[PDB]
Amino acid sequence: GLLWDLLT
Amino acid sequence: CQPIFLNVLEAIEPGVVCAGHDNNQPDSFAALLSSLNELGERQLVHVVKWAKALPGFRNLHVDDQMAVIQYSWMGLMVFAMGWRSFTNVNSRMLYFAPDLVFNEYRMHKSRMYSQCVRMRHLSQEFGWLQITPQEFLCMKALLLFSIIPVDGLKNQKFFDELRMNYIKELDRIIACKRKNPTSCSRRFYQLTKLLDSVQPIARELHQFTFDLLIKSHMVSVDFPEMMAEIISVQVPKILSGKVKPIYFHT
Ligand SMILES: C[C@]12CCC(=O)C[C@@H]1CC[C@@H]1[C@@H]2CC[C@]2(C)[C@@H](O)CC[C@@H]12
Repeated sequence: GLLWDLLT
Repeated sequence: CQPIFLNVLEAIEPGVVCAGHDNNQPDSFAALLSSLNELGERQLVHVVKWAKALPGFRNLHVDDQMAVIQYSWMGLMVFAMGWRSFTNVNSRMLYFAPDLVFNEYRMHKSRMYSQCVRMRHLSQEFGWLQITPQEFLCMKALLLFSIIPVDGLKNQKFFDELRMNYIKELDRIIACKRKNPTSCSRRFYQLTKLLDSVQPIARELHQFTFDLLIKSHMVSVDFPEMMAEIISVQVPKILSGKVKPIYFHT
């Protein structure tokens, strides 16, 4: 998700 | 001796975030909640950038880094909103953002008046307890590590260590100008009670947003991508009791 991308 | 930990928390504290709400239009449930949702999406971006810069956060398994953010965002954001409301308008209104300030009329129009008054009460506590900016920063950081799953995190041990260290830092902040162990104990009692008070509020909001997401299409409320994913996947784990807050008191 966009959150995962944001986190990584 | 420089306060390294506190220096870091102050340095990474997010700046002002606006909701993009049109305050020239008459208030409406759909517009108000759509703006709150957009503000949530915008703040989530800042919370992730902030969390990743917290001392020791990277020690957590990446899957756990994700989890803690997904479960604690509501509490984190409500706590910060309460602080803004206190500092900016002395709790007279809920300061969600410079362009999204809730007066009683908006609290009613939002259909979450009960939750709003509880958040206003939280805001008032910052003043009644004379919470310092530094106590606020440490407590907010601790809120990121205050809700975990029953099946445990990928590496529960690293999380437990990090949480313990943040509690330790809160102790240090309390003992700063306090040379009396009893005064420190009384302050710790006050702050842990305040921290605990955030959870029931966050739960009520979790329930409200979940219900709103389920019927969003018929009430014309828009949910941004990340918010919709988190509220449909992570929030229900909290509501179904699979993920629970860590309360200091019982
Ligand atoms: C976290 C936010 C937005 C950021 C903030 O300042 C606190 C506030 C608390 C109420 C939340 C809102 C985001 C959108 C939600 C979750 C709505 O769907 C219903 C409750 C709202």
